Amino acid sequence: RKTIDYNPSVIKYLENRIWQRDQRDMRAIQPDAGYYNDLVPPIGMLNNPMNAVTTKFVRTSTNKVKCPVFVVRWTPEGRRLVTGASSGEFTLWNGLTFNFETILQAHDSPVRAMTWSHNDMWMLTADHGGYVKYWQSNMNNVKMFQAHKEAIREASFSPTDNKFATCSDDGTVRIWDFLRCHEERILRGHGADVKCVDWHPTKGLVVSGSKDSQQPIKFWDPKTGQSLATLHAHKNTVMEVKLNLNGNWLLTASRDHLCKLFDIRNLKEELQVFRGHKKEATAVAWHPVHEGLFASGGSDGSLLFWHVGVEKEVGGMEMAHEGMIWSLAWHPLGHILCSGSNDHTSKFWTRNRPGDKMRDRYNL
Amino acid sequence: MYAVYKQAHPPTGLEFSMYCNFFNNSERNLVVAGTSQLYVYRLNRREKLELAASFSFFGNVMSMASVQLAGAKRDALLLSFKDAKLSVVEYDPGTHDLKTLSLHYFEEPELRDGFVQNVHTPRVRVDPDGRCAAMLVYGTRLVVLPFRSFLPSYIIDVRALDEKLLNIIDLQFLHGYYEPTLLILFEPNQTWPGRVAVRQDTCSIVAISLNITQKVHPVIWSLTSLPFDCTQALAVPKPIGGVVVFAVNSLLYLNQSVPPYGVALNSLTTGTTAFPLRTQEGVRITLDCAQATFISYDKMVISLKGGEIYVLTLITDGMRSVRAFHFDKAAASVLTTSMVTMEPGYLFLGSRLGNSLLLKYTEKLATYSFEVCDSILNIGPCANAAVGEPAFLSEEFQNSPEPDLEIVVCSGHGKNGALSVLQKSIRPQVVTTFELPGCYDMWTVIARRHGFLILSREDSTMILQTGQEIMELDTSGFATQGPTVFAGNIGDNRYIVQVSPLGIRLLEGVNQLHFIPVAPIVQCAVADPYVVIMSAEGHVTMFLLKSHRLALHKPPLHHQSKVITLCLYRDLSGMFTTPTHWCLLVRENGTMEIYQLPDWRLVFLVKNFPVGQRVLVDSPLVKEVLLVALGSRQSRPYLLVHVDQELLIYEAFPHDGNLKVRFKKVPHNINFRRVARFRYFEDIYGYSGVFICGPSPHWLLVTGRGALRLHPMAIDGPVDSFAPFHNVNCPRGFLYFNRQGELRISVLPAYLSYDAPWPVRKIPLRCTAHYVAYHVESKVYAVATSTNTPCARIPRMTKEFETIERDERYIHPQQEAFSIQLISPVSWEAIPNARIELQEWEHVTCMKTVSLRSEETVSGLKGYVAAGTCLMQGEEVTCRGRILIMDVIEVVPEPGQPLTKNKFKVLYEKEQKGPVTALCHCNGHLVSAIGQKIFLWSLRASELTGMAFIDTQLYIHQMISVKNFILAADVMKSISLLRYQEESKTLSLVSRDAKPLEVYSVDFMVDNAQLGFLVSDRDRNLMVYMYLPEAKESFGGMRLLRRADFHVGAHVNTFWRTPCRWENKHITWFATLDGGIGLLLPMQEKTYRRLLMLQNALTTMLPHHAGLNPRAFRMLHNAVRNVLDGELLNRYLYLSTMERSELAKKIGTTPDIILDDLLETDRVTAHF
Amino acid sequence: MQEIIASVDHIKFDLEIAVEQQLGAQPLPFPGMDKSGAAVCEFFLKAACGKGGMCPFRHISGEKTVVCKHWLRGLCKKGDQCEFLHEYDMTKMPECYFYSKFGECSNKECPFLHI
RNA sequence: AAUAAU
Ligand SMILES: [Zn+2]
Ligand SMILES: [Zn+2]
Ligand SMILES: [Zn+2]
Repeated sequence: RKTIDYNPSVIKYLENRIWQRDQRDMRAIQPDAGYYNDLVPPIGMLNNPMNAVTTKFVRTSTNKVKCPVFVVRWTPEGRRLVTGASSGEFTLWNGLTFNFETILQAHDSPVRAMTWSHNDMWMLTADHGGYVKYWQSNMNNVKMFQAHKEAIREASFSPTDNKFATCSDDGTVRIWDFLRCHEERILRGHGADVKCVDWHPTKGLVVSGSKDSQQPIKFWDPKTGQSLATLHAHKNTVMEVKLNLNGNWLLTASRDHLCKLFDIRNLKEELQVFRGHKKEATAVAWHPVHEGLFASGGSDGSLLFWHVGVEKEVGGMEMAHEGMIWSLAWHPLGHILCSGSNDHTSKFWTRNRPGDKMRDRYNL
Repeated sequence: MYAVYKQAHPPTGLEFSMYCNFFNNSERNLVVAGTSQLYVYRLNRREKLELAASFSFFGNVMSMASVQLAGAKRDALLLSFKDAKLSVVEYDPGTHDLKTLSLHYFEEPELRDGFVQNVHTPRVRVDPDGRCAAMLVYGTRLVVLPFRSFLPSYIIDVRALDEKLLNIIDLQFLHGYYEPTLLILFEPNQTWPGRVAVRQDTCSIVAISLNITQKVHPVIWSLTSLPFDCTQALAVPKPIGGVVVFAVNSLLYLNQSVPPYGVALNSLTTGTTAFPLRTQEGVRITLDCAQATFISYDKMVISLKGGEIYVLTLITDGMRSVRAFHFDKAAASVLTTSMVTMEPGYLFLGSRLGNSLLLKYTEKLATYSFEVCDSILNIGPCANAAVGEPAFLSEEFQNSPEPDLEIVVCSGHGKNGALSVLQKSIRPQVVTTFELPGCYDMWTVIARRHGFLILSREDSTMILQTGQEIMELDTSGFATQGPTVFAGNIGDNRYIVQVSPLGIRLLEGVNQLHFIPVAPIVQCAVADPYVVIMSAEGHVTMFLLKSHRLALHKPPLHHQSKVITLCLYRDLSGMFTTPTHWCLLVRENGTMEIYQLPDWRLVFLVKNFPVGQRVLVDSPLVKEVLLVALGSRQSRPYLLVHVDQELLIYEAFPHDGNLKVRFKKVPHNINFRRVARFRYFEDIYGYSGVFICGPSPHWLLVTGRGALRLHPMAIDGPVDSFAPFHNVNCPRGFLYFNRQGELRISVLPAYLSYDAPWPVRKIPLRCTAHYVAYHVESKVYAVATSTNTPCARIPRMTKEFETIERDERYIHPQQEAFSIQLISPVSWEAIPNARIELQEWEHVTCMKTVSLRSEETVSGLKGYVAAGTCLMQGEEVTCRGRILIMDVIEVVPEPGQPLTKNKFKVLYEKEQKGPVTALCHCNGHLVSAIGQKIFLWSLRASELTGMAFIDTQLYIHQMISVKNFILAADVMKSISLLRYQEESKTLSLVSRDAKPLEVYSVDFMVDNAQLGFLVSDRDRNLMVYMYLPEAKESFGGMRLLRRADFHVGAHVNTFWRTPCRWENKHITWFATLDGGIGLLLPMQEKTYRRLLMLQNALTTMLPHHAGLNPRAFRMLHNAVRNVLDGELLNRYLYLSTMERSELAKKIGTTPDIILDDLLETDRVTAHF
Repeated sequence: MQEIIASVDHIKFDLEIAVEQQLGAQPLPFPGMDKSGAAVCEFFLKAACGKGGMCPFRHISGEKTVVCKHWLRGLCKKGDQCEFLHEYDMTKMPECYFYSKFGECSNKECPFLHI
């Protein structure tokens, strides 16, 4: 059966590292079928982000419960992919052969958030009922409490994991203390459902995307609870608010078929807009290694790969996935990408292999 | 916590080359630069390169170019450093250094457009007309630097041209245009070799006319259908004009007024290029990583991947419209990183991963044949190092406490892959030792074989007649009633002169001609036919060989101040202008005065010589001075002066009736903390130079390469005297006295080349050396090597296989076949029939010598050799590995081959449950990372039983243990820390770095009680972690906290520790991936803090090459700078005494204390 | 060869001292946790830990024989109270279900004991 | 034994 192993590519890259100082010494991989061993992980080919446009299809991972997948997340080491379905199930799939391992019952209500702490230790979640739970790397629940009284749509850890922020349909963003599990402050002011929250990598911001057209995106202060700024970016219902790990850009994705790259340092000037989604853009995933490259999951199922600086899309698979995509998670190496879908399924995509007539149904 | 970084071996391996007018406009020079070094070479006509000048930068060069600015007398150098730095440097006569003309910073945060990770290197270009310049900064900004010497530059937002240029591949300055025209090869819509069915051909070329005055840059001659795989582009010279694009499987010629002309090379372009391409005949190659250059307007030389050299001709009609191409496979050569056509008939093939060699071509009787004239030694990428003890050590030196070691490196790659047997010091092969008491000074004369040997005692003098048998004499012919002050060869190795306090005697051999009576003589130097003797009160007398018979001629000298020393010189190569004889001289007041011997007119003067100025220009307590010509035909003189237990050595360069010469000091690491101290040997194993006696003996060698080399003789302690030797039983060799009065007849070991900075031997394996391990029992090295073979099968899964069948114009991928050799230290030749041939695709991921426990040996450990392999068959075939534990045994040697007494014994080999990506031992166990886990096995008789396994990360690739703690390392995530409790078979994670990091290697920084984990980074950073459970950032030791930081200028992949020659601290040596070797020596808080002040003063109040900053260079990638910079701190020793005192008083410490702190870091770092 | 020139057996390290005394080890929160991969308590083995249930490290008992098959996979929730052995000794592994009941063992890399 | 083979 299919088995995408990154060990050959990591060993080849470890071999090349010794005598190749950059890409300028990398011998050209040729578009021939007999060049299977010339690949390296995206870490090797760094100034050609084109390689990690994962358009090859590996396998479709489905459960026997058949419930829509609202969140997919890779274990910090990549050993397995966890899948938060709409029934509370935590299906775990292998990280090398993408095969079923174990199915749990974490939450009574649909899972909507799943964030692995900035260290491997902890894995927060959240469900439609507002409950928040703590998990260990052995999938053992450690503590549970009700954070909000309405469905939590996202939860994001701080640079140091002592605090995390959550957003609910109640229209407020709350900031909690990790160990004490006690709310600190309610960041009120949006006035309607909040659909995303992302804690800035370092500076300690809390951005949020809301369903209200008046203040679609707001900037908060974790400590004082103020409202540092407001942004009228999109027309309606910002679906995903993600921050780049470099701490400069904020990429949104709204229900107006658009994704906009913003510079947090300069909110007055719109930096870039990504046209090309035929329907609502409901998912985003920055690349773990390539800063600038990201995927995008439309509400029509389309899956597009973008880059910062290029006017047009780098290249994706329209109709990559039935239903509407909910979340996308790159493998920690970056050579695989799992896409959650409203169609009770998730799919694994990997980089193309040199020397293939790209006649697949997701390609041509 | 605290440390100091010292550099042991300077990086080897060039990166850029050019043939410019560096020194003057008359003769051109080859300027080659590595990473942080610049070398200016010459050509001496056998054709041998000669080094002219070398300079070190506080940065890593990323490009190089030259310009003949308006009105200049030289060629300016447009160096470029990382993150948009442009430095225009120039040679400086009168200081023999690189002065700086204009340094441009472009590190504004708004120029990067919000990209933190920079993956683009600056690329500097110039017009062939010398009118302009450019620089591609961050891959989107183009710094146009107009030339009239400079004009206010400006920045072109390349993304805001008439057409936005993205993913620029290569840019060149074109020929034969009215305004500086720039070609841009770029990909508006990037693609990947593995994704070419939806983006077939994505490339373009655009030419923009740079209007300097009006700052307008229109667009002309755009093309938009080039094949996607376009690696570079070259501008054809003026007579033809245009540009050639070097596609991977194609070659194009483009001009604006004519249609394109492209020819394919190999039939891998059938469906990957819709560009109209011909089919080249009789050629199948790949221009993917290939240097190139133009012999003339018509022919260019290409050096592909693999080193093959071609000579392409641009067949053209009378209209100069290129009509056809013509290749021909000329003589193959090294893997080249650069190339430049030096002379009309010469070429240079620079290389980093292999020796860089100069060529020479001649017409065949349209067709050329390439020979080789010279090569540059290159310790290529140091993949590994296995410290071991030298096979041969003299039984005389076997009784020393300090260990004697050597390091064997896996240098080079591919056809140039080899091993490098690096050593630091000189180890004489003592042939015979004579216990002679009292005598301290000696001289070996010639009567070429050394007929005699004169020894000096307190009261008497005995002479040894060397030859068939060395035996003391008893008859007349020499003075024996008193000590001898000098005895050497006058005439031409045909007469004997010995100097005694009562006079000077001239001997024809055994017999004596006559005695010339004469403040007892204290020093004498002879330059044939001139003999000069200096008395105790400073008097100087001159003697000439007037026919033979020495003649008296009192030199006319006005002694304003007494003469303290004096030296005699005889220049054969004309550099002391206005053979000739010069009498260097040092006066009491501090003035040095080169004189003229035939006449005696003053010819030089320096006001304060003992101070140690970094350059000497015309108009304390110096003890000995020696000026001697070193190099080919004795071309470049050097001045060596011994002042105040400190050695400073001046070079010599010319500069315009006083002497048209000047002397410049050269860096140094020798601390000296009447018997001469500088001994000149003309031929010792084919080498010429000076031996520097005293507390730290050192050997000064410089070959026809002209580069100075200093080598220590630490073994046997200090050296009193020294002398060259050539006997029937003893070939060209030396003879020195020991501190214990032990005369030692010696000969230099013949298997080492003392031309490199460190005595090295290159063992060409002709394959890729991957690992190396030393087995302590049987004292032999193992080596893992790989050779490339065409791949004719594609592994698949269902196992099955598919055969690769194509047409005759097909390029076969290079599959790697692995094998483990066994290199005998005795002769450095692989052991026949002792080789392990691994499976077809098995790639040796790791190999180390492992001390598994055993009961047969008296100790608790045995010391087998352990390896871990892995079947690489693409990302679709499951990856599995094998642990191979081999023991080297002894067998009765086969007659005629004494080296076949060793043979690998395969105790264990089994297919594990995953790739064996790393290996190590812990207190007699075997720890191995098999996939997502680390196991811990116990050595049974012939099996391995598992003890304790834990899950770590994606890919562990480097493990190491101390007593019970295992320091794993991940390719992406971080280092870890695991602890084995022996009482209960449990492996526990003590701590773990919480931040992502691309690690290269790991080791241990060992202090008395605290233990730091030295880690190497992809970005060339060295940092030390710690496990401190009582800090706040680390909750209970859960996090590892960085306590030191340093940005080394090179990638480091291997470490090893050696105790300081400091109670319980160990040095942590490393070898960088560009041929360098450095240290990391721990230090005390007081020492570090009192040397940080000196470091800050050096950074601030000193001018640096190219105007760079030392402090900014060493900042990591937040920064905790607890590692001093021994390379920058070394410049404090370079400074004069006056500047040292000024800087010391400025920072608030005394110069003597600062020196004591600086010199101990060299005393305790004199291993190997 | 590394242990001959530079030996680390006569040096008492601050790291050794720290891990010996469980220095700076704050009691873990949420009594219901497992904390797999943690060393065994060096104090509970001699007299007593004094932080029963709250100990950062592991408290062991000499009763279990069969190796926990879930611990091998890396997901067992019982942890410190696991009713099955928690070491890599591959001689008390569970008997192969397919071999014992459903004929033979389909996979040739099975670690479960065959009887 | 809690999904070892979904
Ligand atoms: Zn305890
Ligand atoms: Zn268990
Ligand atoms: Zn079985």
